[PDB]
Amino acid sequence: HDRALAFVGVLTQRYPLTQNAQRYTNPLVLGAAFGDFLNARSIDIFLDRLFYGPTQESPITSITKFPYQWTIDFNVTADSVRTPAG
Amino acid sequence: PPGFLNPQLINPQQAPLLRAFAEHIRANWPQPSEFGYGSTLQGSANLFI
Repeated sequence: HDRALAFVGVLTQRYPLTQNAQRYTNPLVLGAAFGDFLNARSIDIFLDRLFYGPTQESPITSITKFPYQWTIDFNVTADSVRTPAG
Repeated sequence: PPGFLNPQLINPQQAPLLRAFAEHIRANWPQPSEFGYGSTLQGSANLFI
């Protein structure tokens, strides 16, 4: 309950709700970002790419726009993403 | 590089400095010009220009 509320505060300090309620979150990015957060690891890199337009691409292809090692546990190539299973 | 050809291919939030640098180059690199010389009373010797 502590971590959940804190994570909400971060998500809302950026992206004010009234301007972003309609946007769709990328489940992959959301899962990775949340997992790092309660692992007491910084998550700033993920917040820039929390959303995606489902009518224009998949949650995968939305990520492959940035083909490089985002972080030590989240590595994405031009065609694929590697991460530990939750 | 295509990104150099079109700086819009570089995400600002992800690579700010590179995007700015490309736009700076594309905006401030000087424009070439031309001017005459010599005398019309003589041959030109120019090939392309």
